[PDB]
Amino acid sequence: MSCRFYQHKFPEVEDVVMVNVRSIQEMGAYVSLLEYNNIEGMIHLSELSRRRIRSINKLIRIGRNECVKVIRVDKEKGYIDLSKRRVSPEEAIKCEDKFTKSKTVYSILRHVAEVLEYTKDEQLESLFQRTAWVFDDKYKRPGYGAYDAFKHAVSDPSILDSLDLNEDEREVLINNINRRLTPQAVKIRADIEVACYGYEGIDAVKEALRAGLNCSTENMPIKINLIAPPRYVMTTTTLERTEGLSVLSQAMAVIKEKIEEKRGVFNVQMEPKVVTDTDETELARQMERLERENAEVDGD
Repeated sequence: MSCRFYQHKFPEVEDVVMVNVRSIQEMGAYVSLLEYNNIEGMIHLSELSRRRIRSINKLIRIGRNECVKVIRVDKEKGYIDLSKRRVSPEEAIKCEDKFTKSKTVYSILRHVAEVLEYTKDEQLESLFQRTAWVFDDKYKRPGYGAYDAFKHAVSDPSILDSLDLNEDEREVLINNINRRLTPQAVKIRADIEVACYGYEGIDAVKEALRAGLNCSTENMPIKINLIAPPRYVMTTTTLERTEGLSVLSQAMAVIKEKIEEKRGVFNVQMEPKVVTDTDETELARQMERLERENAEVDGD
């Protein structure tokens, strides 16, 4: 169970990526070409440090990863030669991103298997080569392809038509891609205080709330309820952390206009507060929403 970022499948004499040292030798320095997207590797000290040479201890030494390029592999078993010849930052950067996207998608599937009970090593590595790396090879991309496709597969499932998966791994995996790439509107909530001192101001009070709920946008439903007299609650479901509250405030100013224009007043109580994806965990220890009532005078 070593390969993982591509079930083992690299070209010949053209692999530029970042590896981690493994065994250092005086006549060569063995390294680890990622125990997932490739395998181990052997570098040539006679072609790694020109001029004098001691032990390339300033390059790779048990705990020092670096970016090198393969020079020749062996088909008699599967070996890989390594040399740096002074690589450029453009290459070390192309690899840093290749694993950045290949690692996010790699972990994204690791969690999908973690919930569907896929900790049999070969299993997660099987899904890896049966989905993320299948698309990467679909457009001939070293991880970069599967990632972009994993981000567009949320609205363009026309490419996931050849994905013969189970209804549990197809819906859970897709649910994970969106939960990690395209979310579904954010939960926002701000507090406001509308008041129209006057028996004829009640028309601005009701027209005001409707104005705040009407300033919203398509696919962004807003809910404003009253929990007390000088206080209200305005929530909704609008993507974007700032734009969402941007509509909440736009409503707080609109009502401020639909209430002050008729001799009224407006007062925020907790400003616009957006909800994140991790807040869903602390929302279970809070609870108690309507039980916060304090008026206990039923009778005289």
